[PDB]
Amino acid sequence: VQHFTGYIEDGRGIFYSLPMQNTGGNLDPLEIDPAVSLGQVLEKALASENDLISELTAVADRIFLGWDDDGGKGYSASLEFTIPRDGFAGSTITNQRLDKFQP
Amino acid sequence: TYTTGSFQLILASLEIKPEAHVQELEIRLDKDTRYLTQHTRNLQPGDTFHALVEPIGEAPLPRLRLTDSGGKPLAFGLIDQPGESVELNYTCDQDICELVVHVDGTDGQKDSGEAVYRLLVGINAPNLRESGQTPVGSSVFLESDLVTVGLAVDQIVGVDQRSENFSVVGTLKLSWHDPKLGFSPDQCGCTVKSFEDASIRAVAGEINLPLPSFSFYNQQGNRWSQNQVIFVTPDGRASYFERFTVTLQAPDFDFLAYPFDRQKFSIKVDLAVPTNMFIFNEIERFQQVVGDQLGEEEW
Amino acid sequence: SVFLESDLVTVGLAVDQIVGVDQRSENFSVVGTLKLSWHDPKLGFSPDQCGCTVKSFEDASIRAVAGEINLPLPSFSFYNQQGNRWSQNQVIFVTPDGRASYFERFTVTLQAPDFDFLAYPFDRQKFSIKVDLAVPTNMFIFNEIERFQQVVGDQLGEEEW
Repeated sequence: VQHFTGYIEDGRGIFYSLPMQNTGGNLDPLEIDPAVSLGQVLEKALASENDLISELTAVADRIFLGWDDDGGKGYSASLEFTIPRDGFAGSTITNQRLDKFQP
Repeated sequence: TYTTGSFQLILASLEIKPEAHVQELEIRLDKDTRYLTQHTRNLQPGDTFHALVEPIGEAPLPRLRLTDSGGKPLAFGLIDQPGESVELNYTCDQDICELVVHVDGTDGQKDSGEAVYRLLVGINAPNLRESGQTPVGSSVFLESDLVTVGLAVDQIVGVDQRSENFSVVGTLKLSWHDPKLGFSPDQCGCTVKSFEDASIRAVAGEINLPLPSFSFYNQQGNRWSQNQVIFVTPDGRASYFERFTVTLQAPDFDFLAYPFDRQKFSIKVDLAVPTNMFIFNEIERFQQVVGDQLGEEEW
Repeated sequence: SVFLESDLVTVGLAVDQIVGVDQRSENFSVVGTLKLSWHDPKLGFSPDQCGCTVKSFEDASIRAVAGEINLPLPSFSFYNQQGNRWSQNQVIFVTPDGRASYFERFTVTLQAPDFDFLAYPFDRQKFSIKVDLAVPTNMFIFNEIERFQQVVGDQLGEEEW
C-alpha cells in the first residue's frame, strides 16, 4: 500500500506522481493547475440563484476520471480505480457557517 | 404504555412507500431577524425532502437553501415559472443525514417592516402544496425540548443596600421529557434513576447527552445548594430539584425614596442551552411563591 | 509574508456596575463582561465529524482549554486582581474557519494603588481595569477594541460614584 501525507496552506493544489480522510483543519478534500478559475468561481458563486450546486458539475468537471470527492467521513470506502489507456486536493467550494451562507 | 428504544437482534420492506408527512411554519422577518434556519430528522436513505416558501402579505421572495448538519450545501432554490412561491427538492444518498433549511433575504436587505412568510416543508411527500391531512403526520423539523420550571422563595435572607444585592433562599424545580435519558428497568431493577449532589452540568458531562443546565443570572459568589437531586424515569421524564441559598446582584435598587421606596427583587434563571435545544415552556406552582413566615419581616 | 506574524485578538470590556470601593485598602470591586475574539486556524475542525458549526467550551478559563487542547491561546489576567475572580457565563466558541470567541461575566476586586483621597470629598478618582495578555507579544497582541455594548452602562437610581 502507498500512503502520502498531505497539507496545503490554502488548498490551492498539489499534484501527485503517477508514473481518504483529513488529519485536521476544516479542509474538505475531493495536467495544468487552473489559477484564475478560483477567482471566477468565487465571484460567480456570490449573488447567484439556483446555481451554487450547479457550478461544481458545470466547471470543475474537467478534471474528470478522478472525481472521488470525499466531502467527509461519510464515504469511508476505498476505490480500486481503473486506467482506460496507458499513461488538486481540497479547494472544494463549500459552506461552514449556519447563520449566513458565505462560500 | 408502549416503549421505544434501540436494540440488536441475533430488513424486508414496509408497504410500497415510506410514510410521507408535511408541516407548515409562519416565519417572521424583521429588523432583528433577517435569517432563519430549521433542522430536520435523520431522513433514512431514499427519502425525499420538499420545501416551499411563499409570501402572504407582500412579495419579498426570500431565498431558500438546504444544507447538511455542518452547513455544506446540498440543495439550492429555483423559482417556479408561475409567479410567487419557491420550490426545493432533495433526495439523500447516505443514512442518518441531518438537513438544515435556510431562509434569507440576502439580496433583499432593504428594511421597511416586519413580514410574514408561509413555509411548507415535507418528507417523502411529492405533493405540490399542503393538500390535506397536514397535521396527521409527524413533525419534520427538530423541535426544541419543553421544560417546566418552578421557583419558590422560602424567605429573603438579607438585603445589602450599599453593594445593591440581596440573599434569598428557596427551591427550584425543573421537569422535562427527553426519551434519550430513558432506560429499561429490567437491568437496574428500579423505576427511577437518581443523581445526587451534582448539578445538571456535571450529570450532562458524565452522561454525555444534552440537558437543560441553568444558571442564576445575577448570582454573586458560589450558590449554596442542598437536596440537589435528579430523577429519571424509563419513559424519559426527568426532574431536577434544588434548595438554594443565593446572593443575587440587583442593579435596579432605587433607594431615592427611602424609607418609602418599593423595590423589585428579580430572581432570573437563565437556561444555559440555546432556544433551539430547550425552552422554558410553562411555570409549575408546586408550592406558594412568597411563603408564610412566623413573626414580622423587614421586607 | 515570510515572518511569523503575531495573532490578532480583539478585546472588549464593559462595566455593568461598580459593586463597591474600599478606600482604606485602596481597592474597588466591579462587575462587568469581557469578550475576546481571535482567528487561529489551528483551532479549526471539519464539521463533518462533529456535525455542528460551533465547538463549545464551558465553565473553563482559556488556560484550562489551552491545557486540554495543547495549542497556544490568548490567556489573559486582570493585572491588579485581588483574590479569586467570580466568573460566570464563561464560554469559548470555535468555528471551523478558525474564528474563536471567549465570553465571561466577571465580578472582580481590583487593587487600586493610585487612589488619592487628599481632596475628599471633592476628589476625582481613576478606576483602571487592566487586562494583561499572559502570552508574549510575538504570539498574540490586542489589535482593536470591540464596542459590543456601552462601557459605563445605565443604572436605575442614583450612585455613590
